[PDB]
Amino acid sequence: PLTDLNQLPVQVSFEVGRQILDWHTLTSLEPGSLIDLTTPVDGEVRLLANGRLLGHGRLVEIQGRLGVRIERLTEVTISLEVLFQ
Amino acid sequence: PLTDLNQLPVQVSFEVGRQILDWHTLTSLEPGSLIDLTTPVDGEVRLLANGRLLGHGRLVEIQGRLGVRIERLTEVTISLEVLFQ
Repeated sequence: PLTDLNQLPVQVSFEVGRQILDWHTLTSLEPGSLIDLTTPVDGEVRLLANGRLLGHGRLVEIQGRLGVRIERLTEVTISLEVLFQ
Repeated sequence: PLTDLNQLPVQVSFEVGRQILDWHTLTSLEPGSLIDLTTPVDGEVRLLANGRLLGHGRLVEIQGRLGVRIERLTEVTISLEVLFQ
């Protein structure tokens, strides 16, 4: 139990791409296959929390480490499961 | 009028970086905020098929464009829907 619920861990994804693939395409994927996202290398990023949209950001590079700069945020209702002592 | 199930669409998404921010961190987010994704500039990409983990890959930059090179595929049950005629 957390004395402070603000410490609660939220699952957050950074989505760099989305594509509709048909079963045949999926099925012919293998280690080594290259998927072209077709979008810029300093690309848009959707921030998701539990699969739901939180805002948008832009990939940036910092000393060989990848990061994201937040550009906009949106309001959204996050579900949390909390353990009572 | 889909009569070949091998052509059924699947929504694939590509995700990079950590999957956990606490609430202090999410509530402090604003435009301009920077987030370290806890991965190198290449780094882990997760492939999701309709939101379920389908495999893992690496971000690559092919000719100024973002791509994903597949490294591994995981077994998973995908839910599809067809209109019978």
